[PDB]
Amino acid sequence: MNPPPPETSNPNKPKRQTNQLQYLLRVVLKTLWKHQFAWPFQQPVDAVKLNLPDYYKIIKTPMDMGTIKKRLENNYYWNAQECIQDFNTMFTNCYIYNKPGDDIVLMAEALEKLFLQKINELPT
Repeated sequence: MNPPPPETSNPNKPKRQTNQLQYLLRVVLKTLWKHQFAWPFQQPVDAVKLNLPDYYKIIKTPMDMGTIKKRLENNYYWNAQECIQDFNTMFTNCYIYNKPGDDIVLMAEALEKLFLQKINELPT
């Protein structure tokens, strides 16, 4: 069945709020979240509901935008790079599990293109 979702808080990790982290939530995450293709990426993959018996045999580092959103809201990220890495992991997992030309892969591709355009404008 499904694993616990990724951690979204770490009480032993200090917290800080920077312009880059704020931009990642209010601009990058929010724009992708509202995209027409966002829903499959808004929460952890549910292999039980979707009937994907080998998903968590193939994907050992799951990631999703619901987790990313909560991490940003909880100030889980100290470095902007941590958040960028999570988005990258989310897209890469989709490309690993699925096949070229699948609907979900085309959706990931569109979201990744938009992600790159938005992180291009990340403030200094």
